[PDB]
Amino acid sequence: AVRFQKAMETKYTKEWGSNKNKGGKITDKKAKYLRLGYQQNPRKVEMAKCGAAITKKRGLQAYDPKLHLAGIPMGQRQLTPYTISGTDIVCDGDDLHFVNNAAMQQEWDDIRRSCVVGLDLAHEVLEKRLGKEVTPETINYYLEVLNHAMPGAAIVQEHMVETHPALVDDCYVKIFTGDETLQDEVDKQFVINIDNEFPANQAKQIKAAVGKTSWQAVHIPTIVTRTEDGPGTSRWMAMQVGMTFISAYHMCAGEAAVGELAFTAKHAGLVEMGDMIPARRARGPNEPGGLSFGHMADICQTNRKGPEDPVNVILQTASAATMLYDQIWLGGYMSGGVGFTMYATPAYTNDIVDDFLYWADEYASKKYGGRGKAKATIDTVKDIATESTLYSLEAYEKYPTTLEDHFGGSQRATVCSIAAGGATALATGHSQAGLSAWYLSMYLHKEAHGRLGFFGYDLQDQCGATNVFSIASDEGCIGECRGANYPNYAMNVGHQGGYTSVVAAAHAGKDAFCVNPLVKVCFADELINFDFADPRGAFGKAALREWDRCAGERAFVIPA
Amino acid sequence: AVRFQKAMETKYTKEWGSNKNKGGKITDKKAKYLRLGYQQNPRKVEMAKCGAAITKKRGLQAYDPKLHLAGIPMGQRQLTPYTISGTDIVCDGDDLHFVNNAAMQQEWDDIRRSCVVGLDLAHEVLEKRLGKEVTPETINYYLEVLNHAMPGAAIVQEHMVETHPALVDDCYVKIFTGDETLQDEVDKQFVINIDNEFPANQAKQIKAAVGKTSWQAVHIPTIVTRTEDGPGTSRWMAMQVGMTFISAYHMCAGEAAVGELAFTAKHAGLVEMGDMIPARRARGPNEPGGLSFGHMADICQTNRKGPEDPVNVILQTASAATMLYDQIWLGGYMSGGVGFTMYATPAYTNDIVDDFLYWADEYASKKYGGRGKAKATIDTVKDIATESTLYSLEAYEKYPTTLEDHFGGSQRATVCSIAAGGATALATGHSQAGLSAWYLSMYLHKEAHGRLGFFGYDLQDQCGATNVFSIASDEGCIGECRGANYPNYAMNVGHQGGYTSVVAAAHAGKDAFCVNPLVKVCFADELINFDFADPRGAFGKAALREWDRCAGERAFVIPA
Amino acid sequence: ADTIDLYSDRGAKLKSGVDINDISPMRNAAIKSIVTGIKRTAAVDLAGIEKTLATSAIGGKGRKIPGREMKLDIVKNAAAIQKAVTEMVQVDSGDDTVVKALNGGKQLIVQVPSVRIDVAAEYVSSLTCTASAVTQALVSQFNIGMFDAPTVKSAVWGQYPQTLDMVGGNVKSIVEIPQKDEGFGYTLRNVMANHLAAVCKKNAMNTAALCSILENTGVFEMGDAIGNQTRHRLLAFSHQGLNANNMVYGTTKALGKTGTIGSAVHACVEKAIADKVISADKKFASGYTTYKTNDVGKWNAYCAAGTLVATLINCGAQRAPQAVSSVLLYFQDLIEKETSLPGCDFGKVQGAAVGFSFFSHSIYGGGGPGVFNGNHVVTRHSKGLAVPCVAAAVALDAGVQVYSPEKTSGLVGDVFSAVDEFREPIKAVAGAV
Amino acid sequence: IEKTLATSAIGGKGRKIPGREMKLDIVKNAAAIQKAVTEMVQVDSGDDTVVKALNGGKQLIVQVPSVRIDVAAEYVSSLTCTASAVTQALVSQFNIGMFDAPTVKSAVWGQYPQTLDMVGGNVKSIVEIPQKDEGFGYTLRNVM
Amino acid sequence: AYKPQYYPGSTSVAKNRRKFMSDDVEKMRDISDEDLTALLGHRAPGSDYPSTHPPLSEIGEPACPVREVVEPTPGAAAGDRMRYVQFADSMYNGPAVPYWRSYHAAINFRGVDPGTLSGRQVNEMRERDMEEYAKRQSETEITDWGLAGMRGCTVHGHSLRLQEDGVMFDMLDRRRLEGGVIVSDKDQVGVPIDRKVNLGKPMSEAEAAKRTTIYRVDNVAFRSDKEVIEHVQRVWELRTKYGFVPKA
Ligand code: F43
Ligand SMILES: C[C@@H](OP(=O)(O)O)[C@H](NC(=O)CCCCCCS)C(=O)O
Ligand SMILES: O=S(=O)(O)CCS
Ligand SMILES: O=S(=O)(O)CCS
Ligand SMILES: [K+]
Ligand SMILES: [K+]
Ligand code: NA
Repeated sequence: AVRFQKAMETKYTKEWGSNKNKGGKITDKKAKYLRLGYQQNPRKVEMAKCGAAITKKRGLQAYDPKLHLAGIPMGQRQLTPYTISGTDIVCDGDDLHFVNNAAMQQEWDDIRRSCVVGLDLAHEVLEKRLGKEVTPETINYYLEVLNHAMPGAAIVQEHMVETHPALVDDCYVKIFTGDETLQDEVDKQFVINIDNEFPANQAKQIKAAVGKTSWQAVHIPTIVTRTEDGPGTSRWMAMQVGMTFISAYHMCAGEAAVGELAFTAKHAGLVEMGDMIPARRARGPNEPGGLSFGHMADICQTNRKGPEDPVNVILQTASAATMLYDQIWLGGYMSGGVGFTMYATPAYTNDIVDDFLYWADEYASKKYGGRGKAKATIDTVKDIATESTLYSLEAYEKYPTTLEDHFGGSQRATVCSIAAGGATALATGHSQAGLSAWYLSMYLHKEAHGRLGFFGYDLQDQCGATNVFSIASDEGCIGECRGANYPNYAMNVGHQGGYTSVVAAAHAGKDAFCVNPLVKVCFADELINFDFADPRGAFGKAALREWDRCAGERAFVIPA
Repeated sequence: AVRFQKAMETKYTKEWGSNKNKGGKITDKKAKYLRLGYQQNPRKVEMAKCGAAITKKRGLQAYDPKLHLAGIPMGQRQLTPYTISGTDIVCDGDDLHFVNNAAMQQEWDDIRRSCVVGLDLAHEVLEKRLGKEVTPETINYYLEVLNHAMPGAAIVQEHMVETHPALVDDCYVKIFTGDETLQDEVDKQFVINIDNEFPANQAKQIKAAVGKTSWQAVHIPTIVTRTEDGPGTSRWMAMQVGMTFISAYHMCAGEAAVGELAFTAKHAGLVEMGDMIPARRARGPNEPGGLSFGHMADICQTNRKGPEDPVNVILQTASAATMLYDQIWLGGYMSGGVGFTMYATPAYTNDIVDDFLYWADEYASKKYGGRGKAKATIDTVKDIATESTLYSLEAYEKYPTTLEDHFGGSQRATVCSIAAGGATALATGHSQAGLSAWYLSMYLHKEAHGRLGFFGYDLQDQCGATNVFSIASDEGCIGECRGANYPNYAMNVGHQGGYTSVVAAAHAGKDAFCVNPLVKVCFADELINFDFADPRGAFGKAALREWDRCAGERAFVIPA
Repeated sequence: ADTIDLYSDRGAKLKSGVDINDISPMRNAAIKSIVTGIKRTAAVDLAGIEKTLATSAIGGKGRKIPGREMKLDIVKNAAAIQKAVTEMVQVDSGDDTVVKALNGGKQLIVQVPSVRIDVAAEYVSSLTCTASAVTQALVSQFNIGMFDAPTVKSAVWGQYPQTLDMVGGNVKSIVEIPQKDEGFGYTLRNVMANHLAAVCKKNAMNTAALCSILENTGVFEMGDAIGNQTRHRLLAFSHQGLNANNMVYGTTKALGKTGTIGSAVHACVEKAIADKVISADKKFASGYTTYKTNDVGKWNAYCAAGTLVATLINCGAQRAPQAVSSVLLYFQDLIEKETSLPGCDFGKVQGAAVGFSFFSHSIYGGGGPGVFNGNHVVTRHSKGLAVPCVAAAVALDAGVQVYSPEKTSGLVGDVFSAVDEFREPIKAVAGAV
Repeated sequence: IEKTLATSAIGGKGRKIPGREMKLDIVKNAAAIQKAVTEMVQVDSGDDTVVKALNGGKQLIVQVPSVRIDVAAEYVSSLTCTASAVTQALVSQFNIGMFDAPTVKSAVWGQYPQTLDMVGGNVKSIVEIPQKDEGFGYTLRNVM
Repeated sequence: AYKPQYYPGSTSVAKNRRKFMSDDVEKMRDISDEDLTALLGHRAPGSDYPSTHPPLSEIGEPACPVREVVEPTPGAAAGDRMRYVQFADSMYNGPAVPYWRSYHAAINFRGVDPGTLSGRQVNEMRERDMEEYAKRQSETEITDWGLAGMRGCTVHGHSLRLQEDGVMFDMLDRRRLEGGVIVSDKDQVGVPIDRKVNLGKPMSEAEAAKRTTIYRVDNVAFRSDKEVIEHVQRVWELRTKYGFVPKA
């Protein structure tokens, strides 16, 4: 059986809207082209009526499907739906554009608005300079005040303006710690309890990496991150951390020791999601270009909930990461317009990549005597990547409906390489081996079909094989530390979220994290608006306009 | 009379909430400290109740006024209101925080989401490479399609995802031109008509500067600018400009000529609001740090509506600019938390700076034989700055209510220097003379009171006099070209919006723009959500939660 | 060891029996002179300052400051200005400072004395010391009062320091500011292809050479010519950039009437076989034979030369630059299909070319070939073996591009082309061995 | 470098990559590493290259030959040529296989090139990267 | 002279790929010069080629040793605009695949600028030179006008299920079956033209399977071309190895 049977039947053999599709088989090679236009699709009709009303109200042309090139509107072929992979949620592509999907926006806001900041260095400043004694009692008062103050409320001065709590209810600070005594003595409202949130083997591995150190998981207001930018996050955090230390430790409200606390919060103790990127694409920290694939994989939380299905971990990671990197980052920040929804949807719709990756992992796990047991060698990579790619390409050839869904070669290439690279990284526990497989898959794919992706798709592809194991200045880089600013990767769709899934594959079901336990624990928190353990489910609920966890709206301070 | 008489009576001689203030004179030197706490103030009570409900709902401490230092809540002194200057709108400080005031957020979004892009070079590409003939008819079709496509809608391909018009109704493109034939022949829905929007002398001055050139004023969606960042604006613009040229001129959808159009839109023909800033404060283009004071003055539109009151032009400019630079930029992007509302409110509340600047302009205009007739010399600067500063300081000393309103020395210093510098620049038509006066005022102020601003207020102050007329690499700069990244100005509250007002003063009632006619015309458009001709009025309406032009909300795609 | 002969831009033998180590950027005296010369050189637009001031067009990008216009007869007084600038830029009379008027005094070339770059972190003193000297000279020559001096300064320096660069200013170099580098070692790689074609007066061989010298010096600064890479880099540099053994020019001439990209591929394979660089490995049942190499560095260098040959004959046939993107791609793809050996730079020329093709034929960014450079995100990915072909292709344009060197590069091209070693670098490099 | 590799603490700022730990006897082999680095950093025998082990082999001082800064735009060849020489020397000294070489490279160079600087790396100068300059002429001014 | 081998493989697909690379392709149909110009859409049929710059004879050219030895094409000498032809080829055994249209250009024509994508393949040349290339690809077995189309925009179709009549969908309906032959009455960007060009009968499914350069599991499976797979793996392995250390 193929995993995409149901989704292809929904898409092509059942009517959607008034598209008149009915019957047939998902293997059929021919189709009807009814030229119904946009009126076959209720969502497009809603859009068209909204556009005409905007044109009239503002006195300036807005959306009109008749303004397509040649005056021939979309829907000459039938307009067909998508199923969120692993679910029965069926929607239009229009429900999955980042602009139209509040969960997608909130995924990015929740990353952008977050940072991790140590406590140990700050406590050392207090001890060294003032001789203060730091105890669970002083920490608990600090955390109570910090949660009042962090959203933008006063604690020292008088007659002060403050942010309105009704607008900033998504802002808070929790703590996590490898010190088990401190974990138990801090008021539970504030604690991300590693033992509660992670399976025992994962908890042990996290605690070994963090030792006895203690950390703050800080989430600044969504309304602020949207007004400002990613580089604002650590600055916002540090202002209110500084204020709270002043009160909680009876300091002068502005003395030299406060300055050393500022340097602690803003630099020495700070873990940002990523750092700045270069001038041509200038952005500061906590923007998607600076986000390493290891950090993105560690933000995703599926591995702590379902490590027994590492393929699902990989697929959910691919979904959260591909949405961010291709839809919001490349298709938004770095370009815009209609953008790149459908370059990304193969990661999380219609069960096609899922079929291919489950197949390749079954192939490798049987061949190498169990999952994760293959040696990281040229021969292993060659084997898994070749047999995976052949399966995947033959599936597109056996099932015309899948070829038509992934109508752009870039989509097909991404799907194939996720399956080949992910299965190889999972078989070997080795991110580099997975990248090597990704590139071999592309090369096979190009020769099979006499085409690959869009005009510029395989820039990184063709640099790819030779740069996997290069040690050159701007080529050598372990996979977990590559990201959206790795030079070859800095421009093009179809890759960044896929590589994130390959990085995740090297660790899924084996390790608690890929590169940063501090990032991993930060996001292990149900109070975070976006569900990082089940991104597909959040995307789907928001596609239906039913997802209810949006933060940052101005509703409270504007008229109806 | 003093212009602040009414506002000081509202603030202190009339009860606000249940603060029990009643009677007395605005010259009285003593006051009662009733220790009513926060419950005297309905807005604080609303905030407290919201915070308590958040704490309970999420199971994690949120706002509570009792978490002030020492457990002593704000409102030990009475909590008193603000009047928006030039109006009868009375509100709390809390209604003026950028987080809580939708008009303030929209002012920034409308700058961040905007750029200007030439048409002449793009048309030259079409003529040179393809031999196309460009006419008003081809331009009109281009502009119709562009206004459909710019918000994120498809023109060329099939089965495409598009942004939902209901979420992007604030996105559009208009044109302006010095070519009067073209201005007449383009469909009026698209045209910012310079002759209709500006007084005749101003229109002539703009046309002389722009010649016969033609320009697009582009405003990308608010929902997008909030998800992304300033550097996204020109990229979004360029994608949809490129798509529209392909269709409107029957090009290959992706040929070498399209690439030269891309370089045109993204570089050669592009006017951004500002460029990138350095690594320590890393941001790309179209962020506040890169915004020159001349551009901010030219964004403000009061001078085209009321040039007969140049002082009002200066004051409205000070209001828009101070809000952005101190509240959102320095108090947000560069710091955060409670932030810097009250460092900024002296520019737009209680009529105090207004009194001082009207006084100083009356002094100078009488002394020098008419407004704008003083020579730009040391003697003129010394005279106006000294006499203005003495008036302003004496006013704080004669009216204890004003001293208590501007309770921080930084506030007082900003107010005095806006008056002295603004009156000097208006008297001389010279931005450099105005800056020199700003600094002399500060120096007098420090000696008069034996204090100036906060710990770090006068970094730029003390560098100030010597750097006005320096020609050193990173010191020399004509005033109009200084901005939030001029080295001495890169950190501190109380200055950037004030200097913007000084720059405006050198041109108000005299010239149509300060530094960039293209920026000036771009914002001369009532369809832009924020009213750049009356920023005080917009701030005030939004303080009352009555301002109804907010863009970018996600309401349409989330549950009620 | 490795020995080559050096040939001119037109195939005349210049030097015989040259050790490749002697054309290294780390040894060759002319490469040192070219690189350090470029670091020291600035172009001053005196006519530009005069016009900026007369029209108060301070800061560029559409700007005009009403009321701040100033009429200074700068070009008329160019001799006095030149003298004052000389005295301010020099450290000691008789040092290696150069200040010369060009184009009737409308421009100056300035080369700051070497010590201003030696006792300094970077090359920016060429811009800053020049701009300060010019500003001071104008204030003195025209008796400019204190209240007007900032106007003059901003006419010269543009919006700096509000901006990181001298936006709208009138002092410029072919190199961009350090802060625009994509990474370590990219400064000398950040020279626009159009600038290079203008410096070399459209001589495609000299353009390729100047660009190759800068690119390969950059690869050294990146740390990517150390140890097991040094010989590899020098082979490709000499073969692609320095016309080693006349492979580039001689093959271009042989193929210049009827040759295609494919002809250039075939010529490269044929020559590698004849010269014993590659040989038959495994014969498949169809008759197709894979090839093996005994010298990766040499095979790679032959591919680098062949890639430039293909550019010269294909873009030369079009008398236009745009096809260089596709030449760089398809030379490699075809030679790999023909031999089963990796193409130039092991895929990295091909990959750069894929993205370059896209970003020169699409909506998303880039532009024509002339806007690219070794620091451009699109074209950086080869270790010096792609952009020299781009610059050569620009030189071959007969008038197709809109954003040509005439549009983008007039000031710096006029100034930098005055320097013989920059304009004629092949001759210079061979003269130093 | 030795500690970074042994703990797979690649890239700094809290990072650890499970499964990529490598145990190399670097400090105890400092003399052999110094000799290999010297031959790679030098251009010509007898030039002004310096490479010396300090503090019991825990550190090297490297001074690249002058030509690497003279025929160069900036000063960064001191960092990059050193980092490349050290990476190559470790791979050869410890017979590191291709699949493990990126681990060694990232232990030396940190997160570069994902980051602009060698974050979490082990080759440093008192001067910061040129891209961090506030303006023209600031590189020599950027020393803590 | 060196005799190229072009590409590995013994399958029909590999043989057909070598035919494309060597321009050893069968002429299938006649298309007049004016009909081709009408389909391309860049100038009126029969009209003079517009120029973007003056002819080389009028303005001469800078001193350059390369210009002295590289002959301009006729279109370059005349100053023609750079114009293009663009094709979309069905994955259901369309004779051409994108990369092989580009190899055909690069091997067999001087002065080409080919671009390969999944759903479109393009070549920009000086206009008169471009027409010679377009004619060769349009008249030979490189193109089947049922399974392929000339599409400068709105290219959607290569990966879609074929119409019931066996023709690849065109959103803009530039060409279609009429009376058993393909006819076309629009230019390549969808502008109606005042003629109807006869582009011949489409190939049968059986002839397409024999002539195609695409592998498909239900025709000639890629899995079965062991030589091509071995070639791909060898190039991958050597690129990988040489990227670590550039040594044989
Ligand atoms: C004008 C270009 C050249 C360019 O720079 N970008 C374009 C167009 C652009 C527009 C199309 C919007 C519209 O329809 O008006 C947008 C959405 C970017 C934007 N401006 O917002 C886009 N492409 Ni394109 N583009 C796509 C794709 C593709 C595929 C489509 C092949 C097909 O058979 O239809 C091909 C490349 C290829 O052949 O591999 C392609 C080409 C092209 N792409 C050709 C137009 C093709 C045509 O004439 O029909 N895109 C894809 O392969 C899938 C994803 C899809 C993107 C939309 C999304 O992700 O939601 C879109 C991404
Ligand atoms: C190349 C470069 O553009 P410029 O050549 O600098 O205009 C760059 N754009 C991009 O990389 C666009 C990436 C997203 C769109 C294409 C995705 S395949 C940028 O805007 O900084
Ligand atoms: O057609 S292009 O590959 O340039 C762009 C695809 S979205
Ligand atoms: O007290 S300080 O001047 O340091 C800060 C004022 S907000
Ligand atoms: K001197
Ligand atoms: K050496
Ligand atoms: Na934002």
